[PDB]
Amino acid sequence: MDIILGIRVQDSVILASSKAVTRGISVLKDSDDKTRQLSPHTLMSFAGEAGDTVQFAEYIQANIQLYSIREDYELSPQAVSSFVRQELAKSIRSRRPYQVNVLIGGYDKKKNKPELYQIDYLGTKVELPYGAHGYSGFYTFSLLDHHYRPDMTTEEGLDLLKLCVQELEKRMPMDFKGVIVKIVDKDGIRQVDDF
Amino acid sequence: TTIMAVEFDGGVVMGSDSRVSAGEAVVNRVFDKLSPLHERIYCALSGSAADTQAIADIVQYHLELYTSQYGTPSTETAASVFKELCYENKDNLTAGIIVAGYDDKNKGEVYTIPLGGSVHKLPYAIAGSGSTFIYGYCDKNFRENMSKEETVDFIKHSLSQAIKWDGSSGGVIRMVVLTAAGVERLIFYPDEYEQL
Amino acid sequence: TGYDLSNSVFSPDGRNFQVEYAVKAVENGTTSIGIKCNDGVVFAVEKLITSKLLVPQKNVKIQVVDRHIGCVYSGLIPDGRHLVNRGREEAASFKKLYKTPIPIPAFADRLGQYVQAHTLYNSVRPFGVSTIFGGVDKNGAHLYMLEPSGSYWGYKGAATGKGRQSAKAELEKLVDHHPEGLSAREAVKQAAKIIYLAHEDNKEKDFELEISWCSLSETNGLHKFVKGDLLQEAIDFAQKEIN
Amino acid sequence: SDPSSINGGIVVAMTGKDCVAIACDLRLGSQSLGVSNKFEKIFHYGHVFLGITGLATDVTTLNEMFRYKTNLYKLKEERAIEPETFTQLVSSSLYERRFGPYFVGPVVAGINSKSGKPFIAGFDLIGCIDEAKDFIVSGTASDQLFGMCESLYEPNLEPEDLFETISQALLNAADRDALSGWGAVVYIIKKDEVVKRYLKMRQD
Amino acid sequence: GYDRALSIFSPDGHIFQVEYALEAVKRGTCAVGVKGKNCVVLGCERRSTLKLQDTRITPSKVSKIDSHVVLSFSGLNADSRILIEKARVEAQSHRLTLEDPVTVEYLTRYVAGVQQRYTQSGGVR
Amino acid sequence: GYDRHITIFSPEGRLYQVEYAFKATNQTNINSLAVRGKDCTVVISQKKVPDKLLDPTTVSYIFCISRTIGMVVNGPIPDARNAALRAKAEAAEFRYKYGYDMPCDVLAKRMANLSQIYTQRAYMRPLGVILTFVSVDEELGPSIYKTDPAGYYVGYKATATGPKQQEITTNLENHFKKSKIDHINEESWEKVVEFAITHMIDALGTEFSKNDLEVGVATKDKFFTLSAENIEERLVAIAEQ
Amino acid sequence: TTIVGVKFNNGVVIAADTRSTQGPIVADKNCAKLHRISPKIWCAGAGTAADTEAVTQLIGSNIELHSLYTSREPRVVSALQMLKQHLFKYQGHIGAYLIVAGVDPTGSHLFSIHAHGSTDVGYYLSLGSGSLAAMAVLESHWKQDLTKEEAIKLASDAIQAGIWNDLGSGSNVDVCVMEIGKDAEYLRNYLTPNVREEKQKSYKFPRGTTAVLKESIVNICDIQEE
Amino acid sequence: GSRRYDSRTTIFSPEGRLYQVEYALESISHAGTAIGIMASDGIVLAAERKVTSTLLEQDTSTEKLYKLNDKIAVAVAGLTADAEILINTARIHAQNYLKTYNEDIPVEILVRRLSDIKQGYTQHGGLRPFGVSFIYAGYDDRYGYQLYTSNPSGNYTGWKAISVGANTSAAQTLLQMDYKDDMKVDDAIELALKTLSKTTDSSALTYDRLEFATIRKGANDGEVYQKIFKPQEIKDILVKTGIT
Amino acid sequence: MTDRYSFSLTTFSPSGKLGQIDYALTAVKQGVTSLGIKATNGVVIATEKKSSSPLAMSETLSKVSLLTPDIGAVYSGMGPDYRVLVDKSRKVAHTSYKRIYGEYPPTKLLVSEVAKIMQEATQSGGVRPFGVSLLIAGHDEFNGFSLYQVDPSGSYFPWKATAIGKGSVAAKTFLEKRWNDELELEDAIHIALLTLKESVEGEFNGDTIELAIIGDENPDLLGYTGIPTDKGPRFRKLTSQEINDRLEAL
Ligand SMILES: [Cl-]
Ligand SMILES: [Cl-]
Ligand SMILES: [Cl-]
Ligand SMILES: [Mg+2]
Ligand SMILES: [Mg+2]
Ligand SMILES: [Mg+2]
Repeated sequence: MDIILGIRVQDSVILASSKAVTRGISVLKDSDDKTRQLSPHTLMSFAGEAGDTVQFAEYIQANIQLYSIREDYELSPQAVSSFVRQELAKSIRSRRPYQVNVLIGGYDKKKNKPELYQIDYLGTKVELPYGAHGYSGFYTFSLLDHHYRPDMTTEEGLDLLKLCVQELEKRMPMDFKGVIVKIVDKDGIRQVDDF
Repeated sequence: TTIMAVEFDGGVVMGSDSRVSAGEAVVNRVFDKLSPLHERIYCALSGSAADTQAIADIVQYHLELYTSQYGTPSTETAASVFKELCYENKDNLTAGIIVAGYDDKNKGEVYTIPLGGSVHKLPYAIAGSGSTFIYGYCDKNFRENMSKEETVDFIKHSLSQAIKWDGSSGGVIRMVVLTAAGVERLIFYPDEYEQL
Repeated sequence: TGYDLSNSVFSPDGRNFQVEYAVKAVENGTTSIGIKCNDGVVFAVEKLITSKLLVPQKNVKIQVVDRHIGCVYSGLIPDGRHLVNRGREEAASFKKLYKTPIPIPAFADRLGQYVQAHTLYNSVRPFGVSTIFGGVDKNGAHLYMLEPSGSYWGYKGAATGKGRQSAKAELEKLVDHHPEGLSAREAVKQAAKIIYLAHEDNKEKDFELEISWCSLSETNGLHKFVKGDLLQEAIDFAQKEIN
Repeated sequence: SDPSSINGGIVVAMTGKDCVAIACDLRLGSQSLGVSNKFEKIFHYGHVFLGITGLATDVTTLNEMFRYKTNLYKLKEERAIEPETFTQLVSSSLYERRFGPYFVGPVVAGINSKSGKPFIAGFDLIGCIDEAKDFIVSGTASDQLFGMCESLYEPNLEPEDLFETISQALLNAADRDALSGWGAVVYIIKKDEVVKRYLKMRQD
Repeated sequence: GYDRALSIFSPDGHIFQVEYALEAVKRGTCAVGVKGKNCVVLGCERRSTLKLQDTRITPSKVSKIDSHVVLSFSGLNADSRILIEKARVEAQSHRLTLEDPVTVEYLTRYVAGVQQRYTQSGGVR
Repeated sequence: GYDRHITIFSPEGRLYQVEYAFKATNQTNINSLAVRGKDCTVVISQKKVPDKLLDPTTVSYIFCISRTIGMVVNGPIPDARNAALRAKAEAAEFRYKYGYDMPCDVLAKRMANLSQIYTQRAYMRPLGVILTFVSVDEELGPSIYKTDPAGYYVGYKATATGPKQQEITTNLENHFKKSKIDHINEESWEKVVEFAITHMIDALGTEFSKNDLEVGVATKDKFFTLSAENIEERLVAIAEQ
Repeated sequence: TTIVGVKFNNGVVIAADTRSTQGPIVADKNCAKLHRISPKIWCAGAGTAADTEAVTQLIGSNIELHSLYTSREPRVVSALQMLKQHLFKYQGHIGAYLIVAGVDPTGSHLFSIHAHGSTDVGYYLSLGSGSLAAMAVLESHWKQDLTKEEAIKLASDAIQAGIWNDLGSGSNVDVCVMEIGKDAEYLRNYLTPNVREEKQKSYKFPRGTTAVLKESIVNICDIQEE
Repeated sequence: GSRRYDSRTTIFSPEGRLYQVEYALESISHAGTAIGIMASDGIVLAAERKVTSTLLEQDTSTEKLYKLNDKIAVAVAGLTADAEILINTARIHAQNYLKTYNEDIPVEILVRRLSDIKQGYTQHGGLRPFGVSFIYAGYDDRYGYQLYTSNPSGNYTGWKAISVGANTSAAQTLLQMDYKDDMKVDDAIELALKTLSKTTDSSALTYDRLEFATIRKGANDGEVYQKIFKPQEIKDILVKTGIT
Repeated sequence: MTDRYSFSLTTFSPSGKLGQIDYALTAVKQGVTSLGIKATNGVVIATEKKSSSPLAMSETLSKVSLLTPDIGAVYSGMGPDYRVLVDKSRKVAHTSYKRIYGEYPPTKLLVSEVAKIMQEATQSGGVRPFGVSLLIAGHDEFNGFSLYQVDPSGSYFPWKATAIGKGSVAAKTFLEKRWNDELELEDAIHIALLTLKESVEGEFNGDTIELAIIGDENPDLLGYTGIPTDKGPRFRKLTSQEINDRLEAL
């Protein structure tokens, strides 16, 4: 499937997601943003079966936006991840399960801490310093295991992420047409427009 | 399984072997395959033990509830209730049923309900795995208006042969005699019928 | 008071007034009778000719159930039809499961339980008909009459409608004068006379006589309508007796 | 493909003298890929401890379900659930999904607060209870754990001796399973104190 | 299910249950709306019969339906919550399907539709 | 005053619809009696055929529920047959589910539970009938269990129902006060029927012909009703001593 | 699994082995396969262990309610009818194979039932992987008019055949004796001919053998006062 | 048909009032008084059991104060049976929220849901409303210590101090007189008991006629503790405050 | 057909009274007296077997019923309403507890379930309340011995001792004078028989009185031996002879 990486540094979470959308023979698009803002300080990247990915992401987004209005309050990243896990855990024993894997990068404004949650289509949740889905981990985790330090700056996090993407572009057979990078911190969500 | 019902002067006689098999293993060698639904209406069961026992229980219940309201059911009525269950559920059932009963107006009657869930009224019927070996014998030897003794000998000799050749059949030959006098149970042991 | 405003409500007497009011609709209706003969039953009904514009012999009132049961009723004709429609469903399901055509006593209870069910709730209205029915089964001839309450019994003779008192008196004479029994052909003649005698309570308008019969010897135990020569013979016998 | 051996991991529970021990590895994986070295498989509802192996999504779901149920139990009963009762709840809960079951190997451990009797129990994925006096094993290295526990175990071990036995049983069993290891935790449970120890083991 | 027709016409062509619902509104605390050239203001009366009230947590009279639309009311407080909840769900449903937040007119038309439905449905006031 | 129309409590804590259903019970103007022998249970009921047009063979308030259980009804025939059909369905279903014949007292309880529901649920009216269930139970022996529109039931040594139940009850009471036993110490059911008829004659102060009575007899493994000629043989034996 | 039922003069005896196996691995060396439907109606289960246990508790529960409703001690033919109608409805998807035995006011009864909903009746029955080993012993030694002490011995002899000759069976023998007009006596581990021999060595470790990273006290208590 | 016997529980009066809600409130006005007082460092729940007996087992008895979870408790005024139906629903909602979000339900979200259920019985179904008024004492990490009330109408409001049941008019005047914002739990305990003591229809206020509960951060460090007072503990606080 | 009564038949009157519950309590008041007394080592529940006719076999009518092996129930009011409640109480003990936890419910929670069924008949569509008050005596491991009263409203209260029905007011005053926290079971039975004699007019003997206890485990009444942990039911119904023996020491 498509590559979605995540790395939690000192004061922010960084989500990198491929831009390619391939339908069998042809690459239909090379600028696809595989992410949805769930709340001002929570971002979710996704990869899986065509159609199901966006349908699930927008469904979650709608539910978190509904809660935000009802209570006039932003749910903690932990609370949002738990809600998403339950929805995927419910989905696997459904008539037609969502084949969707997600990373949830959020900044908890109460604890003043960045948080990264990795949830697969089964509803398998784990909190990680850095995560991936599909084959992305196989190429990148050896580099992250070596270089990652919990007191890394955002700039150091982006540099380690560039080394991860470079290794993917070298050894992965598929052309994923680069990655859109987004940072989640105390000030909210912004996109790195040059990568 | 070897089972058969025969129409005679006095009424009707039902006969069966007593073997229940699971592959090559004889699970029970003295099983009673002749089950009463009413006082003078009996059924012989072939195919799935689970399916046949389940249906027999329901028919017994239907004839009991019938009797409470409308009095004694005809043998035809009993056969009809079986056919209804077997025909409507033919996709989920493996049951071959002979129904033998005695009215005082209709006297002795025999009905067979094969796999399909069709009904056939016959002077005599044979069913079960062993029946295939005695189609020749039964056709040559059956007469209409036999005595009780003649009919017992005909069934004893018939099931004897079917037990001899069929591995799925064996044990004792149980028989039920339905007449105006009432219900008589007969049993015949290997040492008796093997030397025929 | 207010006990008579709702169906299924017991009055301080222990009565269901709504059922007793349904009987008034029955008593308002035309006369219908039944006669149990040696080997079967005869049914007859009074049909009031409201206008010359009514097509003779077309507005048939007596109904068949299965092929061996006849049904006639007095009161609200639609309620009678609704009951016969149910009777036909009951007779159909019985024969489907048990093969044999429904016995008359068995069929009597099927109507009885259904009519009784319409006295259990305030969400339904009792039947505004008394039904006379019967036929031939394996145990011979049976005649039944079924009131709005769900009450029914077996009868030698039965009558209902506006001229029931007159009819009953005539039926009682036949029972006394014929202990050995009445023949099917005699019963048809007697049925014609009793309807003509019972028409004195409905003497304003002239009427049309309708007869049916089930007999083991005469109809092979099937329900048939008395037509042509046999009907005219019965009308002639009836007209001779009133004069 | 086999749901019970996608994520991997093991749980073992033993009885000692006036004490019980329950232990688990910390690995969560996607078949060959190691994903997490902090995935604890032992939970507790009051003084009753529940270890769950098998499909990780079901491990999390059942923990949330038994927390839910034991919290309602306490509000209504006005007392903490006991190991014997909780065992019957786990069995009931698993079997009501008879034809769509949770792919798990649960293990109950705890001391009855009134009798003071040490209690352990194991279940198959549809809730058949295994109430062994000695030890219960579960997970992708259950064969290895059976082998270790059968030789190492002796009855009436003191809490600090039982720790060594269950620790060596888990470690050496995990080191002969590809889908187990990446750290280990051991709970030593007495009537009114519970100690939790993280073991140092090879990280391959 | 309870199917009783509570909202019905009277001989003079009035639906009393709808008119008696307006009498509940008359009793409710005063709400006012004034739109300027580049703003709208919603003023709301708080009856001072209730002091020792915790104003932090007490349900406020003006509710956000979305980030751009607000709803105030007069009448039964419990009834208002059901209309606010339905409106908030429809606002997020609109964003999900039309990929655009509701217009003020559309949100009004929806809430007004819910209120109408409860004037000719069985077993509801 | 709609607390009198449906089965809800009056200010006195009474159900008037239940009380009025009890009054409907005596609408037929028929008296029934049930007694127990050593080996049998006998039930006798008055038979009144007022119309000469009726077929007297079809006029009956005694029902054969199962092979073992008999039932006599005090109340209108529609409600009687409603209760009869349900009792027959319940007895048949019981045998199918639990693999043994439904006991007399268990059927009595089941019909009583059904009657209780009609006293609590508003949409269902009570049945205006008192059901007397008789059998020779394979565990308890000769058994009389009676149900009423209130949903009440109890076992009886003997019992009477109808307009003149008190006269029959007191008569039976006085006999069992003498004998100091819970049954009629008699071998044959014939003589237990002769006792039942004799004590009804004494209590009502009326003579009976063969067509004025209706008799049901419960023995081990069957309940049956007597023909007019079987009752005549009984009446002859009473007159000859 | 080896399970047998044997009829005798004044009652019925049921026996079973004590081994539960996950394929070739032995999960419980002293399992209890003798389940109670009602005080004097005991049954033993082969097939899916969860199914046999579950199906006996459900029918056992409904039997207790039926007993209270009818004011009568429960009958074996009731348990039988309820088991077969349940199992048949599920078309063998509930893998419960049971030997049902007991005493009631009717007398002493012995039935078997298979997962699909068929039932068997006999004076001696066997069930499970070791049924052929057990049935060999029963067919060799069974006679009419057995005494209670002969029936226990025959039933026990038939289980032993299973224990020794069938790999699916092993360990001890459980027995339950249901005699007419008496309390059913459950004899847990009636025979124990498979006690593990003393090991050559003690594997008790010196204290401090295991490497530890962190210790911490776990709070199993509720939130405290003050 | 059936229409004849329908009371029509969910209709407006000509004045625009809900008959059954107004009559249910009349019922609650005869129930034992319940008081909630919110302080800076905790909440107090005090409630009066209705004319008891000497043979009532008090130590195992509960009619007034119920636990919804570890952070939220309720004081009941009205039909005890009706209350238990709603309490069991609230307990399930609190566990549903904890399962979904892996966080304890905020106090207001629980109060709104129970209040929405009550509302439903006034607008549809044709059933009688719940003859119950609740005082919710709860804590969460957003608003801290919170007091709410809900009544059969399904309307809920927040309070610093509030009463429900009998003599609320007299009770609310006494609370409004003596309550201050900088008040502490130990002071609030005294106010709650002094108010009941003056408003009670009984001759004297004793331990056997009271149910008492406190929600304190008087739990060792950064956590909250619920304390349902035992009969002997109510007797001790009555002597301490100088009422007996 | 269909049950078209989907609306409450119990509603608040202008005075705040639930008429049908009040009237149900009036039906209970007319009912025959039943009482319960809790001792240190057991509980006793008793009532009069008011035989409708002497021909009637009053043994076949059970006013005191076993709900679980350790819980018993007696009533005052409408007998039929009690009988169906006992059938529902026995079933709910299994469906909503035993089939989940593999053990019988504690007294307070079964009482809670019976209370819920009686509350619903007070609010549910097209039904009247139950015209009974129940006295439920039971034992469980963690709560010990307990006695509960359940009213038509669904309200339940725990009692040391109490009486309901005809002569409850007088009976409760009699129990207040005699009850202490040091009573043995035999002492509670003695007080139960003294209290019940006051409210009985005619015959007073073992055949006219129905009395059951929740006391020690009865291994003789278990029906099987072999399992040490299973020691038998704590509920036991006293025989006609056992009552008459204690009426000589009265
Ligand atoms: Cl009949
Ligand atoms: Cl029932
Ligand atoms: Cl097998
Ligand atoms: Mg390893
Ligand atoms: Mg590795
Ligand atoms: Mg009613």
